[PDB]
Amino acid sequence: MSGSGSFEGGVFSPYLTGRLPSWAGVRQNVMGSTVDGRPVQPANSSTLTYATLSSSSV
Amino acid sequence: DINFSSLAPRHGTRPFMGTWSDIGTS
Amino acid sequence: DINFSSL
Amino acid sequence: MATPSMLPQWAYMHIAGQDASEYLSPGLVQFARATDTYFSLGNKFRNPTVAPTHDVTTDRSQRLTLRFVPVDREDNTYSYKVRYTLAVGDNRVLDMASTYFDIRGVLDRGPSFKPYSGTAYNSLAPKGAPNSSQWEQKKAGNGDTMETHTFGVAPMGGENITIDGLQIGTDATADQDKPIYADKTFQPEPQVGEENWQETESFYGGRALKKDTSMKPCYGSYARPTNVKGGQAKLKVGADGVPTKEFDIDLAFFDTPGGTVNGQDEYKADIVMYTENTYLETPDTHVVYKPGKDDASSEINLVQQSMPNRPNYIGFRDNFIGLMYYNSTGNMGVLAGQASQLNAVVDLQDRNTELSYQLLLDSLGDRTRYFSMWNQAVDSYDPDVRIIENHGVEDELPNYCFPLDGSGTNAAYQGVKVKNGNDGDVESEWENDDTVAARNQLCKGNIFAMEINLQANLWRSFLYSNVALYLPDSYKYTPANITLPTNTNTYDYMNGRVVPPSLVDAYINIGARWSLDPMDNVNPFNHHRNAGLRYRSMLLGNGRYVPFHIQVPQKFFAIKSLLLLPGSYTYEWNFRKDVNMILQSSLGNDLRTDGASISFTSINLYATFFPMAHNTASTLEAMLRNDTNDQSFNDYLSAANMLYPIPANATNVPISIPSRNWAAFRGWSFTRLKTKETPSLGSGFDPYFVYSGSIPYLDGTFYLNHTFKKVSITFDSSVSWPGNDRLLTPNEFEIKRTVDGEGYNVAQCNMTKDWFLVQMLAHYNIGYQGFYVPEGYKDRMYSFFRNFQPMSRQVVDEVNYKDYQAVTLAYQHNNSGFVGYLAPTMRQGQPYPANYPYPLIGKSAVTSVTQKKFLCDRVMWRIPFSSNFMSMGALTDLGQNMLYANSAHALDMNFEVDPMDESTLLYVVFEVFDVVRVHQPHRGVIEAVYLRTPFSAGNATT
Amino acid sequence: RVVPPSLVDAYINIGARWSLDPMDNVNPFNHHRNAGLRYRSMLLGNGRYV
Amino acid sequence: EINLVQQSMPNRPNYIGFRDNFIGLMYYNSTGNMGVLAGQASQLNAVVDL
Amino acid sequence: IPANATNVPISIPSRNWAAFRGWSFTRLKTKETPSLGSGFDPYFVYSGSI
Repeated sequence: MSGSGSFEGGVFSPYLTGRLPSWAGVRQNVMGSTVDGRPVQPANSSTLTYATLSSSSV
Repeated sequence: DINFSSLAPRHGTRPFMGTWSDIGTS
Repeated sequence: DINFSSL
Repeated sequence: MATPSMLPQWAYMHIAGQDASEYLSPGLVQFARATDTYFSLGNKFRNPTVAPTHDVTTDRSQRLTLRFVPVDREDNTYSYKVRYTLAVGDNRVLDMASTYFDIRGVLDRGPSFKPYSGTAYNSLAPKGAPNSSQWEQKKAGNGDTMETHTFGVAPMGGENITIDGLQIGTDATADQDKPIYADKTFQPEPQVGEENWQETESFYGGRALKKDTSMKPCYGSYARPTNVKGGQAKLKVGADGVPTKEFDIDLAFFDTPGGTVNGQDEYKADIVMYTENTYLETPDTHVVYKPGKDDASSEINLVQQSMPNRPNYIGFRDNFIGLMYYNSTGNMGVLAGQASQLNAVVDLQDRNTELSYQLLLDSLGDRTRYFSMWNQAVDSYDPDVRIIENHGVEDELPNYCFPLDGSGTNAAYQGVKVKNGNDGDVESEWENDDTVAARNQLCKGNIFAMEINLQANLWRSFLYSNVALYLPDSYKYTPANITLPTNTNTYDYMNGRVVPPSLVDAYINIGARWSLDPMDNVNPFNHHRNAGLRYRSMLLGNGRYVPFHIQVPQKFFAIKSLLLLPGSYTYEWNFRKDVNMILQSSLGNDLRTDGASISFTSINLYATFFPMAHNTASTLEAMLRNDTNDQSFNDYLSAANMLYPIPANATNVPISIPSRNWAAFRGWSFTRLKTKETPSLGSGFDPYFVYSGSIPYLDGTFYLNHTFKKVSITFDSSVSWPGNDRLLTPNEFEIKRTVDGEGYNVAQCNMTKDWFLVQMLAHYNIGYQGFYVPEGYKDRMYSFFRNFQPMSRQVVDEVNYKDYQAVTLAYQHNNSGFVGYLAPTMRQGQPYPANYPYPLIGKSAVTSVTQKKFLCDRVMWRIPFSSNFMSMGALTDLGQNMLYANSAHALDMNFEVDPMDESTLLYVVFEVFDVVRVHQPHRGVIEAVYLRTPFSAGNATT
Repeated sequence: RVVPPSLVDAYINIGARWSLDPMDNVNPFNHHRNAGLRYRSMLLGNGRYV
Repeated sequence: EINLVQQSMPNRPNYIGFRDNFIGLMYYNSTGNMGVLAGQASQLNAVVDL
Repeated sequence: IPANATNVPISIPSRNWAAFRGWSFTRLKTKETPSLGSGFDPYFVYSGSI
């Protein structure tokens, strides 16, 4: 993730919790894909609606 | 009035030591 | 929740 | 520290001990009581409070929420039927308070919808402004040659005009500086002009519309972008149709006339315009005047006027009124056993569950707190709409506009200085300065300005839009340039009709508090200032097409607060898909015609279970399976509900009830409705219901209680009930007395002392020991006191004023030269004396009459069936004289009402007991018995 | 700094009840119409030196 | 001549005044700035801030 | 919470939970929240509503 400057690779010290980093529920990390091209998902589709906050729901 | 006497048993709250508990049917 | 009870 | 722990140190610090007054020394306990009212010690001692640790919650896996999917559903053509199997497990107790439907679907609102009262496109524009548009005409043309005349404005400067139009940009050195010419598509933007009030001179370029685009005034004009650069040009029609890569944009060049002016042989451009064809529209405005008869492009279609369309707010009713069939035939709900299959719900047609539930939540919280869950938001009006309080405007300072440079009109001035003084304005001898420039811009006298009375036109505007538009259509006229729908319940007809602004102006009923006379019979919950309706509308969104999700509660009184014990049960309910019935409008136009549509996909049932311990849940299950622990409820408005016609322009309603037992009878209530505003219940569809405004019948939002002038009661056909000499009119009640000569009127209006007494004993319950304002909880939204509004005004005495001339609307003038002639259009006329309102104040006041009335809105009149007209018990004293002196008697009631120019109904409520009583004797078995006393079903059949 | 007056058009989200998206991460007690703050401001007067 | 055309607009309202209940005008929940109440000739502090 | 994170954090107390009541949680902004363990913050540059 982050580190080096005097280091090499792979964590240690105080955790930033959020169960399994890059947790589904809202992700800007990687693009989605809706079920069979039907726009129903209980989560974000990877759209920028949280760049400036606002949820949505059709 | 318009009809509203549809009210609770006219109990009072149950007696306790330390403000609260539950006694059920006792 | 957040409360104080007293005499 | 924090080192102490466990129970002995939790009773030491009073986290889990005994209360103070058990651990305190008993001298301090009595000292505290002794001194309590002037030196409290209560806040100095901590009292423990422990939750119960066992036999109040299960440790078993149990859900606190369950979603029952339909077991069968069928959609009809205007109903939706949804069955469920509602199961309650063993050792689970369910409350029916916490059950609610989840309904989702798509809602469409017609093009009548407009949740705003302005215009969203332009709006700072004059309403006469026409855009930049050219037209073709023969102004001296002939044959196929048409003169092309352009009206417009070119706002941004240039440097040159050539064959590539405006040249405004310049390229840097790379082989000299190259001109950069403005792009056809968007570059001479209409939002960019000069940034100074000092001219940029030179050349100018702009935009224009084709003559292929029809003229529409600039005010609500809109054309969608066709580029991502906000060009509005439409693509050229090529070989392959409208799709092409070309845009329909041309260049038209112009110069100032004269041969001396510009070149002698040249006529180089000075102005250039990027003419283009666009998708012009008016999405929210309508043309309120034009001289023409055809909309096209013409010199006379520059002159057009525009006004925004009427605000129309659409959204689900107050508590989802009319979204379920209650009190209906063949659309009755079901709650039943699963094995038994016998229905334990009976819905009668003389019940009004929907109205009843309004009155319940009157009394069980405030209705001024909105809740978005069950969609609570009570219909209301602003009381500066319904009763016009007027006081003129404070406008004692003139307000002005000034030019941008703020120095008015300036002219040339050269400098001068004396050659050597000698005194004189020409005799001291003056001569030109060469160190002071010629052509200085100085303004002699005061700077240019134009007066506007802002305050005056801020209350002119408001008063027109909240009152004048909501006048009846007997004061309106159709413009002389447009045609409207034949149907009068269309939105298009309603916003197309024009009302003179002179009918209600800020110069009549001035200094009075007084609802207008034509506004006493207009429903005042059909306006855009209804803030319950506005809330509901904007809780769905701002567009026509609204996918929705709503949570809708049960309201039927029998099972509303029932605790349903273990067992499996069939629950079934029907939902209306009738747009009129489920959507309130702020104009009350017929939404079926307009184009509203609704449909449901996915209806489910929720339940919430307290997670009771299994031991404690089965002790309570056993106890409520006893036959002496039967659960009993009543309808809040426990009544027989009946309607009786009133013919058009009729003055009396003859009401007669057959011989009936009156054992356990309570009062009566009554209110007047309109036939068209009242839907017929007992039908799956009423095809003649063309209304969709606030339904008074179900919403409890009455407003015609002030048209009653008497009522009279007779029992046995020979005995007047208010005839034991208990009233000043000793054989009837009079509500209004108009022509008073015994001083029976009270409270500074036309309402008798007799009736004022009666309606203060039926509510406040005091009037025999002086009248006082009722307490805050004795009056509520639908209580009498809050909605009683006496009012008065003087008007000219038309017989005892000897200079009284009856001038009509046409021949009234006031604001002559500063307001349009009987239309919301531009000013017309000359400054001249007014002649409209007659003085009633100051010297030269005219002789006057006094007019007095009251309004009661949201109140049903009620007369208790008690000898003293106050009830000190729900089962009245005369309800218990019908257990010894009853055998059935006739009741005949006579009523006198004001004439109405439309058909009306009288709603007489006969107040009863509606006992809904229910028992479970075994698991999955439910039983009930429903009984009512003075009016009851099953009283002539089994 | 200036902000465009066309970025809050006054005809944007018209007929809607809806807080702006970039205003949900902005403290709304740092506004001039905060009426608790303006109360305590003017209970010390209108001058700098109090 | 060119500075005849200028524009101006008022400076933004800024209301300054003491906090809601005088919040943060007294150290609380600090050690080194911890409050004291105690007897004299005992000095056993009965204010312990965390 | 570092900026741009959806990883917001507790995996801390290994306490004994006798007499525990609820939890309450809210999100703040770093530059709006002083340190009360320091006597002076030479880094708190916000005087808006804390």
